[PDB]
Parts: sequence; C-alpha cells; structure tokens
Amino acid sequence: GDPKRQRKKYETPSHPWIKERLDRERVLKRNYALKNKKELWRHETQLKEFRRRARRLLAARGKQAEIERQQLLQRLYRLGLLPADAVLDDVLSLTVEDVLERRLQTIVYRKGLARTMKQARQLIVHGHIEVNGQVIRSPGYLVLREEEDTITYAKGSPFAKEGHPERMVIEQAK
Amino acid sequence: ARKGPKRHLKRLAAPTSWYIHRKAYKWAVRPSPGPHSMKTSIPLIYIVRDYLGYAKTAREARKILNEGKILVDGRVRKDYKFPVGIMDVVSIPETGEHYRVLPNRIGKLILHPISEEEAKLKPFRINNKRMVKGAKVQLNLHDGSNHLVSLAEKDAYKTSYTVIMQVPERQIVKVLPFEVGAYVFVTQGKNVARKGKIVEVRQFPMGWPDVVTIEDENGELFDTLKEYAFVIGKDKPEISLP
Amino acid sequence: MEIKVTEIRENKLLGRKEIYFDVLHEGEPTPSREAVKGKLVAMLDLDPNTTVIQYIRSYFGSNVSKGYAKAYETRERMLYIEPEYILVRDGLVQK
RNA sequence: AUUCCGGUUGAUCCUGCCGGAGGCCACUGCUAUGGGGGUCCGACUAAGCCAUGCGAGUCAUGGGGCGCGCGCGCGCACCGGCGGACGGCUCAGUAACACGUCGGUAACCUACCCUCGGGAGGGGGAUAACCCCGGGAAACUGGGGCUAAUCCCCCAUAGGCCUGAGGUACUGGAAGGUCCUCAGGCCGAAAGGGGCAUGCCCGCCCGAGGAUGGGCCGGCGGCCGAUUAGGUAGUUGGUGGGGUAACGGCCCACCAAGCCGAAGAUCGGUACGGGCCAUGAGAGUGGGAGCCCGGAGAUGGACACUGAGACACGGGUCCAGGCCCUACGGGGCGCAGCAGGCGCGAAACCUCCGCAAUGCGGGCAACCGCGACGGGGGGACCCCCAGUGCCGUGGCAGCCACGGCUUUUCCGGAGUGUAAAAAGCUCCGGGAAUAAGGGCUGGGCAAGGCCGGUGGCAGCCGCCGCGGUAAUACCGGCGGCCCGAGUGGUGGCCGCUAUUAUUGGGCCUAAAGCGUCCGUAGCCGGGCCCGUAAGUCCCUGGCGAAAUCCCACGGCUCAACCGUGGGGCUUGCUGG
Repeated sequence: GDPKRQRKKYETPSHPWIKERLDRERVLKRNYALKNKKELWRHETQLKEFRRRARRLLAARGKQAEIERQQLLQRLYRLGLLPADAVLDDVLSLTVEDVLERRLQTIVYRKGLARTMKQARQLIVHGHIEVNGQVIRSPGYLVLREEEDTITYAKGSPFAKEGHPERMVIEQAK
Repeated sequence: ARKGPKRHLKRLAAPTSWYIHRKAYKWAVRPSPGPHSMKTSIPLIYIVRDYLGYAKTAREARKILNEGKILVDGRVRKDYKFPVGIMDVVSIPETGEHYRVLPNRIGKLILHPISEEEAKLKPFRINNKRMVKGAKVQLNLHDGSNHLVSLAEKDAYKTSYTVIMQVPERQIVKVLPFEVGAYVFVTQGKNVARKGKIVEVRQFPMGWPDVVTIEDENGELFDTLKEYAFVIGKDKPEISLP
Repeated sequence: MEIKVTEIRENKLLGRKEIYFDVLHEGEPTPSREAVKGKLVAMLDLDPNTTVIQYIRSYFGSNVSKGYAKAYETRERMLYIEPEYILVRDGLVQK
C-alpha cells in the first residue's frame, strides 16, 4: 500500500471566473483586509465542516450520536458563534462573516485598539498585542469567548504608555 | 528471508496492553521469555522509568535494578527485560511501596497500591495437572510455575481452582474452588476487569471451550470464558482490588 | 530576576532532590546559570557543590522561563550517576 | 454545488462523439524573503559495473605467558566462551496454502529466560602462545622442543529410546499420550569451576512443564484471455515399508484405474501480497515504491561443513560470464549496506559529526562497540504560520509630495539552547530601510472595440476559428483581469460521462431483435394446510495488530504535530 500524506485544510472553487462569486469575495477581501483568496477559503471550509457534521448528526440514533451533538454545540459556544441555549438547527444559519468576525484582527479593530484593519495587522505582527498573558502574532487566531475581555497592549510596548503619539492619534476617534 | 529468531521490537508493533508512546522513537525493549505471555506482561524497565518516574534514562534504571532494590514476588530481579504480569507484586523497601499489577476496563496494565501485609500473598490459578515419576502430582499454574503435591490429596485440586501462597517461600494457603457462588475477577476479553459471582457453566462438543455466566455486583448478568475467570473468594474478595 | 519553586520530589534510590522552578525576568534576557545557582542555593540551603542545573528554557513570549535542578547528598554518588557533559556545562568539572 | 458550456443547418428539434472547466502524481520553462512540523529525495530505463574509506564485537570474576612501573598495578597478542542466522538493502522470480482471516498439530523442533525436583564421583591426553631453524614475490605456510584451562577423551552412576505382557492413578470433548509393576535389549551426563570471605555472588549436567521463535495441515476469500478444449502416467487411491524433528507418493515394491474440466480445466500474459492511497455526493473506478506485518533474493546455477537455529548479504566448493596483482611459479574480487564514481537515460543529495537519546550484542558489574539510530549539510518534496510597511494633510484619478510611527523580516552583539555546534527563544543598538512575479486580455471565460508595425507572408489555434492594406484574435507599447512566493507547459489516474447504466442507458426510421421453430444446463415460477429451521432477523460470547480516518480535551505562541479517551475501519469468520 501507500502511506498517508498531509492534505490541504482549504478548498478551491469549482470554476474560477464566475462574476457573482468574484464580486462577493472581492468585497469581503477589501472590507476585512485579507492578504489573498486562500484565507477566505480556509474560513469557508471551517464553516462547511461544521454544517456537514450538523447534517450528519441530525436525527440519528445512538449514544455516540448524542455525544457528538453535545460536543459540537459546546465547541460552538466556546468559540463564540452560538449562545448557551441553542439547538442543532441553528448551525445551518451561520455564515462566513461570523468566522471572519471572530478573528484577532477584526476584534482588535472593534475594540478600538486600532483605527484600521491594516494597522491592526501590523500591530499583531510586530508584537504589540497580548492575549490574557501571551503575545500572539497570527491575525487569524480565532479568539475564544473566554479571552475577548483580556486583550490589550503588551507590557513592553510603545503603545502601552498613555502619552504615546500614535496612541493619542488612535484614541482620537473613540 | 529470516534464518533465525528475532531480537528486536519496533514501537508500532508493540502490544496494546502497554502504556507507551509509539511515535516518539523507533525501538522498544523486546521482553525476554519468562513467566507470563507477551500480550499479558510488560518489562521492568518501563515500570521503573515511565510508570513510577524514579528515573529518566535506561542507564539510571539499569543501575537501580543492578543495585538490588526492586523485588518481584519477593525476589530480587536485575534483568531489565524481565516481564511482570497479572497478580504480581512489585515492592520497594527503601520507600515502603507495594503495588499489584492488574488490568483496566480497556485491557492495559496498571499498578494498584496495596499494604505490606497483603503484599506477602499471591493467588495462582491452576491451569493443568500431571503425574510425575514417583507417583507425584504436579500442578501447572497460570504464571507458568509448577508445584508438587502428594497422591493422597489429589482430589483437593482441580484445573480451575485458585491457591494462595506465601510468595518468597511458596507455601500453600486457602485453596478456593470453582463453584456456583464463587467470586471471580475477569482478566481478558471484552468484559475485562469486571467482577461478580458465578451462576452457570456450559460445556460444548469437539474442542470448543466452556462458558460461564456471572452476576454483577448490582444485578446485571454477563458471560465469558471459564479460562478468563479468576477465582478470588467465596463470597467476599481476598485481596484489595480497584 | 525572581525565582519561584513549583515542585519538589525526593528520589531515595538515586539519592537526590528533583526541583522544578520558574524564573520571572520581565524586560531582561534569559539569566545565566551562575546567578540561578547562587540564588537557588542561597534560598533552599543547598551545597553549591552537589547541585546541578539541567535546562533553563525560554518560551515564545513569556518573560517567564522554567528550570529543573538536581541536588545530591554526596559528591561521589553525583559523579557516579550524572554524565560528564552536564557537569562540564555547569562548571563543577573540567573537560 | 447530487451543476454545466462551445462545436453538424439557410434556420429548428434529436442522437452521438470531440473539447473546455476541478483534483492528485512524475518531468520540465520563468521566478523566488522567513520560520516550524513530517513516515519525501537513483522505485519507473541497467536485479548494469565499481576506485577509496567505514557498516560486529565483547569477556582479565575462563587459562598460560610477555612487556612496562612500585607479590601488586597498567598494556599487547594467543588459547577458550558467547555472538556474528537479528538489525540494514532491493522487488528479479512467483497466479501459489505465496498472502489475509478463522481453526488444528492427540503428527513436531527450540541455545539465551521462568518455576519446581534432583546431581557434580574417579582418571588421563594433546596443542596454540613461547624458544631454536626457516621456505615463499606475494597470498600463505613446514620441522623440532615446552606447556594450561570453563579445551578433548575414558570409567562409573543417574538418565534417554525400542519392544512385549499386565494395573487402570492424570489431563481432556476424545488417548498410538503421561503414571505404577515385570522382562529383553541399544545409546549414555556434568566445569564443584571462578570470585569475595570466615557462608554469599556468577556459573555446569539431568528431568517435568511453560514462555519466545519457528515447521506442517485444513475451511473460506481474492487479475485478463476461447483467434487457449480436452488434460494427467507417481498421475488418483490402497497394502506393506523406508526416510524425516514430524503426518504425508515425500520416496520405494506390489494391487487397481482412477483425478481435473463449458459453474472453463490445461496453456499462455501480466504481476511481490495485505493494512492502506487517489478520486468521486454516493453507488463506484483505478493504484498499491517510501511507514508496519508477511514473502523472496544477494553476478547466473548447483552442492555442502559448523552450529539451538543457515544450505549463510560483509564464511566454504565447482561451472558459466566479467575484472585485478604477478618476480609468470601462482594468487584474489563481484555496494540490490552508508558515502561516493561510471554508464542508461526526461528522471533523483555530503566520499560530514556522535554513541549524549531509543535499542542490540558481549560483560557479575563498571562499561565497549554499532554508516542501526540520532544530528546537521544540499534539494521549488508535502503541510502550517507570516512578510515585502502603517497613520495623518492635501491633490489627482490606486497613486504622488509633506510630516510622524513601528521593526516580524535585515545588519551586528550578550545569554539560554546543543554530546559539541547550528537553528530557534529572551534582551540591546541601527534603520522604511533589505524583499513580486507568472499566465491571460474574440467567444466558451474574468478583463481594451486604444497607439504603432506586418500584410493568406510571417505567425496564432485544446475546440470554434482569426490573418488576403483600416487586424478588438499575429508582434510591440500603454492600460486592465486571475492567482500570488508561486505561476505556466507535457504525459498518467479519477470525475466530467445515465459514453458500461445494480442504483441508472438503449435496439420501427439515428448503432443495435439471431430467417423460423424444438429443446439441454441455468435463471424465473399459481393458491391452501402441516412440519423443519438451511437462507433471513434479534440478543449475546471469542476474533478481525499498530499506525492511517471522525470527534472532544490537553502540551509545544495558536496551528500543522504530539498525548489521553470515545467511535469507526478491517468488505468478514466462528460458539450458543
């Protein structure tokens, strides 16, 4: 036989030159400041896997089936996409915008630590952002529900001083 | 084409009863022949290094073993390939520690801590019986050991009874028979590590082994093979089990 | 740099104490072995000899490193058990 | 995403094939900043040929001697013991009990290991090392003297094997088996050794069992060909024997004529088998080099010694086919081991460091050794995470100038890391500095109805089709679209394809009903009652190695990766 190779964690479109999809993805890329098409497809594949697991577990008989059901719902709650009182049928209503909202770049933007998504990406990559007690440099870390209230500037960082010029300019808006 | 016996073992080909990281290195310790089978035992090196944590390297473990500090069944064992198996006692006097080797509900071997008084007894299941020259009776036990008895008391022993013995000197105590109200602990199969009381035995023709029905400690019944049932008492276990 | 002992074990067979500790250094580089050893012994009342430091390990962003140390009673048992490379690395023996 | 689009006409509806659009593998054009993880890198053609160096030793607690230092301590070779039959490499041959799964051996062998029961009595001998002579180009090798042992032999006793007559104590489902008694015979043990000490440690022989590793047997399962139809002659069976560790036409003497086959034998072709892998919504189609289990082989072929185990990958003998040294007398070698070289080709790396980790051999141990293994070096192998700047004012229609900020990355330095290094990780200084291309631009199909040049020439073109003086289709420039450290070309597989159709296709006229009928095997078969329980359904026991696949939690910053647990997979077999 043959041994196993490692396979991509993202999928490509079936046709590369469809106007509707092109427009949609262009808008999303521009609005969320994504480097390339590959990122979008990664998040879309995450969502598709969630949806497929839901479809498979829906109305299936077995202790392992109910176990998997509860595990799925609790994992979604912990990721921050559904609330605590949610049912399996609520997964078929999720979008890729939810996953795109749950990432560190978008959150650093929403929380007013940056003025633009590009500035947020630069801060994250240069190492001025610390999650509860850890510096992280991957703008697609997908912050969890139990860490969104512990995001701030790193201890050793020019932006950690109230009287930094760029920090003043950033606070201007808020 | 292999022209002789094996002397090596790869980790991915090791038995499932062990607690071992399979994708870390390429080689494992190949156990030497000894008391128990390969699927029901494990070498001492792993007990000393990966289970209890008294060492980080095989050199240290081997020094510990060659200094005469680990006992099995009450005997000093220096071979790092020596296999340890079900119902065996591992004792360390420099720490007053005593463990019994048993299986889980998955089939993996764990160490259950016991007391210094119960650490002096080991139960042995009788697997076979023979006549030896001089008209003596030889009992062949489950760990592969043998015991001699006289012709006058041959009916007091059968091929599924249990004998408790003081382990370093190996003197017999408290024979336990196989009956319809005896307490048993299962060692192999799907119902491994369960315990209960015997209800019924069933025989079959032409080589097919016999079967035994057991009642759980709460009312549930199950079945297994009579060779996988280890008698430990009459109505109450005689050793500390998990 | 500050030190905080997380766990201690006694190995009665090899005759040693195994110490797991943390080292907090915020704004500073990774501390040397000399300083860590000096502080360790000064605090826990250990012989400066018969004490060997294994890895000091830094992490991605922590300003908090981890450490493992071994404290022996006699020096002969030490030289018998431990390999020569950590001894040369700590400075208790020459190459 | 369980999908469609272009092409037969002056126009239309069908059938039917070609092409586009997706993924994976190998080769290749242009281009290229960083880190991490992993089971990637002379498999496809030549299982073709090889210079040089290495890949298997160890024991002074088995023995005698020799040299060096104060009987003692260090070093060398020899005798002796264990090992060298594993590990490592390749895929030629093999269509077979070779492989897989379930079972059996009451028809067998097993050094190292475990348990129990028992023993170690009495004698002798040779010979390496060493000394005196050497021979020979080498490879190798003769004579004399002297000697020891855990070396070799003999005697004894125990013990092993065969047969016959009895007794019925044991196991098991069932005794050509084990136990007891008697008899007649064959073979026939042992190192009471070494060390410490005033008994302990390591060892030797016998017996009963186990374990480990094998040998043998059976049921079931698994490619294409009829322009391959009859095949087999120790072939099928029986009686009696021989041989084997063991059953057996395995072999022999005698007595018979049986065995396989259209449900496809025999013969030929191709091929290592599986766990698994690619693709697809699935049903399914194809592959099975890299990791694990098993098999086979060591230039081609055959045959033996020693050993528990070989018909022996770094041991032996002969033939064939190649090569090397030679004083010409004779001698030696075969990398499908690691590096490395030639050749064949479209097609594949350093003649590097270490036994620190995992393991194996030897050793009471301490420890020694290992091109296994680990670590780095080279490579557009696969996967994961990032970068080539950001902010503000103004302007133009994404880019310009002005001002400010940051340092992942880059340059340099100190620690930690490491067997030693290196990478990585913490910290310091400098500085927007140091880092985008490839293909396309008439329609399928997303983006120019701009400029110039050429002028059925040159060129383009998966397919349709452009080009003949006004070219949106050729070449260049300027713009624009797609992907993006990658992007294009050529071959192969899956899908597209309901163009192989069980699910799920067609046969009046588009390809397709034998000219008609009778009937053999096979497939399909009316209604009611009784029985059985082979198929069929439910429940429960023993199996279907691990890795790989799905889910959750945990540890390396997250992730890829690793660990714990629950399910699945193993197309199934078997007891009730």
